[PDB]
Amino acid sequence: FKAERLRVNLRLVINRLKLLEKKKTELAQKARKEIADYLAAGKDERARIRVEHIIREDYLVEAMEILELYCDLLLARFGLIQSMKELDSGLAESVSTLIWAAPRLQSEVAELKIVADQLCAKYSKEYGKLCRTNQIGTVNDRLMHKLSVEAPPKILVERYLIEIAKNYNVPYEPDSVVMAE
Amino acid sequence: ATLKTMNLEKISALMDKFEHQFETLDVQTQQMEDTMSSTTTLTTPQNQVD
Amino acid sequence: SNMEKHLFNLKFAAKELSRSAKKCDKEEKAEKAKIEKAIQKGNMEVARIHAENAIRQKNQAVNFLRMSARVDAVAARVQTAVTMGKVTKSMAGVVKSMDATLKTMNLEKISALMDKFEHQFETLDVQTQQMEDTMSSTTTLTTPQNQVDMLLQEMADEAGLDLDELSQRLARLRDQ
Amino acid sequence: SNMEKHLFNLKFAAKELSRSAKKCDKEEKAEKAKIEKAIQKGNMEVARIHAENAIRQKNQAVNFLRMSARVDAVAARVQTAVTMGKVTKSMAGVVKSMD
Amino acid sequence: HAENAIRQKNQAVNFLRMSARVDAVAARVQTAVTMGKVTKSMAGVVKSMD
Repeated sequence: FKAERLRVNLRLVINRLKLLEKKKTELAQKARKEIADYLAAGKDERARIRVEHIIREDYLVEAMEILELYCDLLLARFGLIQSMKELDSGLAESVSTLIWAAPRLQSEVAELKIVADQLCAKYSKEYGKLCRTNQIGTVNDRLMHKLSVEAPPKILVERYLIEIAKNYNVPYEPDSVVMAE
Repeated sequence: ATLKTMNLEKISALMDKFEHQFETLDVQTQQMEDTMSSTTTLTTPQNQVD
Repeated sequence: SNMEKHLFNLKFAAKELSRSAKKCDKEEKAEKAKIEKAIQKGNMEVARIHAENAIRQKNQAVNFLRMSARVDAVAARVQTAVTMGKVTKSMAGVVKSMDATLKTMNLEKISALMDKFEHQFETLDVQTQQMEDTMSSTTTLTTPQNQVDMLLQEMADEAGLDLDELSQRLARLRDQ
Repeated sequence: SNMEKHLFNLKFAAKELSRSAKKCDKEEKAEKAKIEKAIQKGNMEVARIHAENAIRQKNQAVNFLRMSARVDAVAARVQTAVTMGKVTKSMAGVVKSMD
Repeated sequence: HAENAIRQKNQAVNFLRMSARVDAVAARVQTAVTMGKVTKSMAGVVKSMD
C-alpha cells in the first residue's frame, strides 16, 4: 500500500476533527438557548428531545477527541508501524478503534474511511471485509459507548434540563418520578 | 469540481514540495554566500571592517 | 471564471436587497406621513390600510436586510475561496517553474560553476599582477623611486607626520 | 517568465486580500453605525442582525489580513528566488564568456 | 554595510592604480604616435628635398 497517503490522511483527519469539534461546541452553545426558550414556554418534552440531541452531539465530540488522540499516536509511531508487518500492543487498540469508528463517522469525515481502508489492505491477520469484523473486538469501550446509538438515561436528561434552566435564569419542575430513581 | 481535482492530499503533497524546494533554495543561497565571501576576500578583509 | 461571475451576481443581489430594504424604509416613512395627513380628515379605514401597509414595509425591510447580510457573508466566503484558488494556482505555477529550474540548475552544477568563477578570477588576478610587474618595469625611467620617495618625505614633513654607494660597495664585493 | 507572472499574480492576490480586509473593516464601521441609528427606534432584531453582520465583517477582515500576510511572505520568497535565478543566469553567462 | 564600504575602498584604490598604469601606457603610445607622424613628415620633406 501507500504509506504517505495514510500519513497525509491522518493529518487531515486530525485537522478536520479539530474544526468539527469547535463547530459542534459553538452549535451546542447556540442550541442551549433554544432549549431554555422551549423550557420557558410550557413545552417540556420538546426541550427534552432537544437536549437529547445535544448530549448525543457532545458524545460525538468526545468520541472525535479520543479518535484524534489515537490518530496522533498513530502519526507519531508511523515510523514504527511503517517497518514492522505485524502491529504491536500499543497500536492495537488505536487501530481497532479507528477501524471500528470509520464506518460510524464516514459521513462527517471521509478521510477516516480511506485510513481504515489503508489499514485493512495493510494487515492480513484478522483483517479484511470479514476478518476485521471479528478482529475489531478489542476497541475502546469508552468510545464504543459514547459513539453508540441508545436512548440516554432519563435521569441524565432531567439533570441537564435542570442545569440549563438554572444557568439561563428560568424555572423548571423536574419530574419526581425520574429524580427518585 | 475543484476539490475533486485539487484534493487535500494533492494540496499537502504540493505544499511539502514547495517547502522542500525552497529549503533547497536556501542551501543554494548558502553555497553562493560561502563562495562570494571567499572570492572577494582580499578586497574585503576582516581586520579593516572590524 | 464561472465562480467569479457567480460571486459578482451574489454581491449584486446582496446590495440589491440592501437598496430594496432602504426603499421599503422610505416607503414606510411616506405611508406614515400619508396616514398622518389622512387621519386628520376623519378617515379611519384609509388610515388603517396605510398603517398595515407601513408595517408590511417595515417587516419586509428587516427581512430584506437579514437576507442581504446572509448573502453578503456567503459572497465574502466565496471571495475568500476565489482568492485562495488564485493563490493556489500561482503557487503551483511557481512550483513547476522551480522544479524545472532546480532540475536544470542543480546544486552540484551551481557549486561547480561557482568554483569555476572563483578560479577564473584568480587567474585574472594573476594576469593583473603580471601586467603590474611589466608596466612597473617599463615606465621606470619616467618614474624613479628616489624622486617619489623624496617627494613623499617632503610632503609628509609639510603635512606633519612621520613614516649610490650601495651599488659601489656591491661592486667592491664583486671585485673581491 | 512563468515564475515572474505567477509572482505578479501572487502579489496581486495579496494586495487584493488586503484591500478586501479594509473593505470589510469599513463595512463593519458602517454596520456599527446602522445598528446605532436603528436601536434608537426600538428595533431589537434589526440591531441583532446588524451586530452579527458587523462581527462577521470583523472576523473575515482579520482572516483576510492573515491570509494576505502569508501570501505576501510567499511572494517575497518567490521574488527572492526569481532574483537569485536571474543572478545565477548572469553569472553563468559571464563564466562562459570568461572561459 | 561596513564590509561593503571596505570593499568599495579597496576596489577604488585598485581602480586608481590600474588607471594610473593605463594612463602611463597611453601616454607612451601617444609619444609613439606623435613621433611616427614626425617621422613620416621628415621622410616626406627628405624626398622633396632630394
